[PDB]
Amino acid sequence: TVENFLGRSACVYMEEYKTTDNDVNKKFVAWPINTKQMVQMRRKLEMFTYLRFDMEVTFVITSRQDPGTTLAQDMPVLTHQIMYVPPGGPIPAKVDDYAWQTSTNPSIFWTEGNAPARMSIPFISIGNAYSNFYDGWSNFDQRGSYGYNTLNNLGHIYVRHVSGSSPHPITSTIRVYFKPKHTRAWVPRPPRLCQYKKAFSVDFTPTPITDTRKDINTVTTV
Amino acid sequence: TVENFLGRSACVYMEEYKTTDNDVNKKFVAWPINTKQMVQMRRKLEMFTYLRFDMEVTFVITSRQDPGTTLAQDMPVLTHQIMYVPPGGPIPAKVDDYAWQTSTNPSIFWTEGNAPARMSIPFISIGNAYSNFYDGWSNFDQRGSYGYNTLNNLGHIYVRHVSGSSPHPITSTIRVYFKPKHTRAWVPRPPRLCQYKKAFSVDFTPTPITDTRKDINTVTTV
Amino acid sequence: TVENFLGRSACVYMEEYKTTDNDVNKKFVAWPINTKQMVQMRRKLEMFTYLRFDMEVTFVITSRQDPGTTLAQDMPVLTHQIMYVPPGGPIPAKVDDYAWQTSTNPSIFWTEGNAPARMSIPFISIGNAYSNFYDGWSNFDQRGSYGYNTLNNLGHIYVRHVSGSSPHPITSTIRVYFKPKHTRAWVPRPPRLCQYKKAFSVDFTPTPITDTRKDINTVTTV
Amino acid sequence: SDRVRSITLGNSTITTQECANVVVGYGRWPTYLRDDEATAEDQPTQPDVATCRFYTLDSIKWEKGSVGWWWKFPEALSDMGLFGQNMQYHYLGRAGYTIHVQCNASKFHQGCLLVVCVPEAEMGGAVVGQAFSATAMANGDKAYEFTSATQSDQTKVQTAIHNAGMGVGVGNLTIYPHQWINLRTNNSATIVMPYINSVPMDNMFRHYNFTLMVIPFVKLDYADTASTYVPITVTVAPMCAEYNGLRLAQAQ
Amino acid sequence: GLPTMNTPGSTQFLTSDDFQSPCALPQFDVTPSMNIPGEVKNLMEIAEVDSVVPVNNVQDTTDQMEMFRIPVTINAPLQQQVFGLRLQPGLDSVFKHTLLGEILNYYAHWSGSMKLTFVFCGSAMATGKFLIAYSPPGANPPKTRKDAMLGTHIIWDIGLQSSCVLCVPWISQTHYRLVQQDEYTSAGYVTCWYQTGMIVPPGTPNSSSIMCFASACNDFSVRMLRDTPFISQDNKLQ
Amino acid sequence: GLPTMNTPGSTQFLTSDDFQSPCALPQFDVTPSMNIPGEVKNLMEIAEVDSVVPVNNVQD
Repeated sequence: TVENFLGRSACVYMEEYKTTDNDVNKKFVAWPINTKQMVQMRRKLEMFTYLRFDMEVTFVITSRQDPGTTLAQDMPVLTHQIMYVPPGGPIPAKVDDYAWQTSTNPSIFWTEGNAPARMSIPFISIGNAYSNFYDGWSNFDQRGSYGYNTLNNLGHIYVRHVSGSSPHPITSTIRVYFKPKHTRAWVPRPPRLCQYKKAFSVDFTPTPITDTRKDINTVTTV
Repeated sequence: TVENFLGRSACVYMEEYKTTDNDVNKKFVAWPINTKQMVQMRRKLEMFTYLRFDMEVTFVITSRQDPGTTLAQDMPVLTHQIMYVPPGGPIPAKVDDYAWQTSTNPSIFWTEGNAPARMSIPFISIGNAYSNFYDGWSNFDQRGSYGYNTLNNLGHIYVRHVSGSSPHPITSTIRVYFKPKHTRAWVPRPPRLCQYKKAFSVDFTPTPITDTRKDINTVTTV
Repeated sequence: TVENFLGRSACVYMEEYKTTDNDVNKKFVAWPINTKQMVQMRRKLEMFTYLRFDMEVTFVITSRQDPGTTLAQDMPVLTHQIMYVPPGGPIPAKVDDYAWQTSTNPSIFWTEGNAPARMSIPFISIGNAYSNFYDGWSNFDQRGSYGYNTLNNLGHIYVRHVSGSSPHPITSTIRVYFKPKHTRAWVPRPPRLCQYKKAFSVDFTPTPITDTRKDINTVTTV
Repeated sequence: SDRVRSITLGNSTITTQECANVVVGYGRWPTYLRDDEATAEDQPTQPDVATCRFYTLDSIKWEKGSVGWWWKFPEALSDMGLFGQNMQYHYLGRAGYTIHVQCNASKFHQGCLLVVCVPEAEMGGAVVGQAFSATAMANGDKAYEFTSATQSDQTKVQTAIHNAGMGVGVGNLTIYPHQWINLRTNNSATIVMPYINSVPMDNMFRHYNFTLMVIPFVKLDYADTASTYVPITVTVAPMCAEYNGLRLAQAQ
Repeated sequence: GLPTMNTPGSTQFLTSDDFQSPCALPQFDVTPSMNIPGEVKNLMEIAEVDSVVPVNNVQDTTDQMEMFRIPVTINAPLQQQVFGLRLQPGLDSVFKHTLLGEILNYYAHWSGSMKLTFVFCGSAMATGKFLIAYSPPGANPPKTRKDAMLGTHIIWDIGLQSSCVLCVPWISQTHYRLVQQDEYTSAGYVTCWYQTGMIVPPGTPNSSSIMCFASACNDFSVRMLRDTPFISQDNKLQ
Repeated sequence: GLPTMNTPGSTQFLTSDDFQSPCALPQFDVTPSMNIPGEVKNLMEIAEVDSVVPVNNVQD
């Protein structure tokens, strides 16, 4: 059933953020939510043109101490903050900025050693169904952006360590899983044959129909 | 609905306290409860003149080992005590003083690695509703304090490590979240336009109505 | 009852995988699921020719720091991923490869310090019952593979550390337990007398019927 | 017989003496937007007979070596009478269509065409990564053609027929509303497409709702007949056309 | 607190688990549902749809489209073979990339009957009868029409009805076969022969093409979800 | 103890979560409610009120 086929958590993104680093941007993640960067999930969703579902999101966060000459330290357990910033909200420029107050945006505070964080999001499109493809433009002129990317404005996910500055750097990796539930799908399409080349475009390199055999009667293996 | 708009936990305060330091005051936090120091929550509450609600309080406490030349140690898990001192009660002068006995004041003992501490407080005003603004004085004379600060006497929050003296200092940061529930609001006001300058006064710097465009007919972007 | 006799978890496999090593294969486990490598469970199942049951699988994972000259480090808690790859699915060639996305294969993410991971699998044979023995060939010719191994195509189990690269190597050992439940058994056989020699064949070395005594009337011990 | 068919919309009537059936969308007949499915609040125009009538596009030649053609809608009808005029003056539009593909030969000719309507027929560029312009896929009622060879011209779409410009198997296009014109039995194909989109109405210039593809799966062949090419003509009628958001006409 | 005791499995992340979890966007008002045409509920609905089988997937293929055209010609030797294929819908190159084969490749087990529809694409003036058969597994495939006619078959006559359906029944010792088929799980062969011959009147082409479609029947089902061998990557895209 | 198993999401702090938590001031007697005029229940009540639009927001 489509509910069953799509209803398993799949990794849709992963990135690293350090506990301490000279580069401000290496200390937090800023991800523009989408389902086009991880090949497996993408191919499945793309078997349908339109989809409507609620979404279960699970996060798997792991930390490792960076290698170095002096590693002796005794760091207490780490706590992470995952904040969702709907389109247009203030975006954090550094781990310690005001935006992390989340007076209105939804955030999750999670501590290592515990069950992975999780929550449900309802069907949030401004349309009646999510579009996996969009054969059109952003401008009425028939110019601007072309393709599904023009309809992607789900916002961002921002994640940082709470007050985790450690003497020697620790690198955390966050993995985000999506599991659609209460699903409906319309107008099915042929599965993607060519390998994916870009995250935000259908772009591909011609690939042959299938593999070949010596003649039209060959039926043996050797 | 106002219940929904105000009903999300927002950070209203944060401070650090060390496990070991030469300065007595660096080892515990003393906070005069109020909702005027963190800009986001403040702007939301201030959209109404009077408010009446119960309050859910959640604490997020994280610890980090201070950087230094020698960091090798093996410190057991830390336990914190958060005590609420109603106006007039004995205030602690140091981490180890008698006041921490809490025979009557409410306290929470919490150990790191666990779910964040939380509890509910009912509507505790001496008035029929909390006032976000107060156009008046403390003295009948029309002198003394001016403004809402004259009605703020909710008491303090005091927090310390229980018996956490470590060989090398560890710094804990406490973040306190407020989530109003079972809310009622009266006489709505225009949202704050000017940026906030002071925690205990309406004070501001004149800010223009809005941003400008070239002429009254300009409707394009470029 | 057969349900009771077979219904206890038994170790059916164990292997080690390192957190960091120069050899790619030393960092993850790839196991072709079967019940013939651990002698105790094997002898029990083999007391019946055909079996039909659901399966409860429990994993016991433990980690130890490898001995060495410099051992000081402070590694955060480890998280493991156990993925089941049904026959024909993409197999991981290294800890960091795309196959670990599990958009469709079932995986378990588990963190140390917690209750051992566990799940149930239904009766998954393509036949009406699992065969403990198969007196036959793979080819119609009466050639190819001989024996039960020709019917074993349950797939593989792959396990790795999630992002656990540590400065000094840590060795994890995974132990997998099987507990059949909702069992049915047919055509019972004599218990295995000779010790087992191979994982995938009945092969043995002749062993005497039983042990001897001096004469047919000896009934004392000394 | 049932082979006989007559269709009347507005001031035009279509007749066929040798047809198959009439394929209807996904079993969905075109229909005006209901109050419980609308967002745009202004009272719409429903020109009726002036727009919902049959328009015949320029004809094309099916030759022994032809490979296939496509037309994108509503673009293909942008110059057709009041239908085109209404498209220009309105921000939003909505319509279903009766598509009638005509092709007559003789009892001695052989050949077979697939007539399909592909919703959201988003296409790939001739060279991956290289953007192309609208002109590479649609321009009034001009028929675009597929090729046997893979396309090299980066200003074009990847026209290799076996992947239908979409990266899928051309023999699987049958999951979309379609009909076959097998010269041996048919002489035309009629498909009624309802409005299919993820939003209730849409701009008619900026979005090509569906693409009509006519592909020879079995090549045109014949013996010593004086006739050489066999013409293929497409006649289409908008159905239940309604428009919202009137303002000045879009220049093109 | 209520006394509890954690059991094995506690804290693990099983990919196919099915638990509840907190919603990060409390009270989010979902966009109303809309009735879009073409809803799919089971992947078997897709596998039940015909797709063109590349039967003529021979070595010397110059033009890709030729793979879909089965050659048939005039004056063919009596009892000549038209084609032969082995029934491994998920493994053999003839089927693996069709709609049915693609769906099968996300599973490890399959069971059920199949429909192989053949459509004659020559002129209305050509005639012919073909014998299409299915041979359950055995040590040797049929090498002659005489061998083939002993199995399940249908004799196709060309007329107004251009297509013919050979329905290959589920004949197996096990309830399910493996998608990654092996000898134990062997399904047999499907072969086609000239019953009479393709006869033609004057002024018509000398050879013609036959096409083959494949889809699942209503007794068909798949089991054991698995990843497909048909897609991979060496790097993140971008 | 009753056998339990923690699922993903365990121990996390989601800003928009909606759980119960212990009250730090057990048995606190709340000040009685009073009927103040102008109660708001939905922000849309505010958006439904007219405000003056700066239409002539020109450059000079």
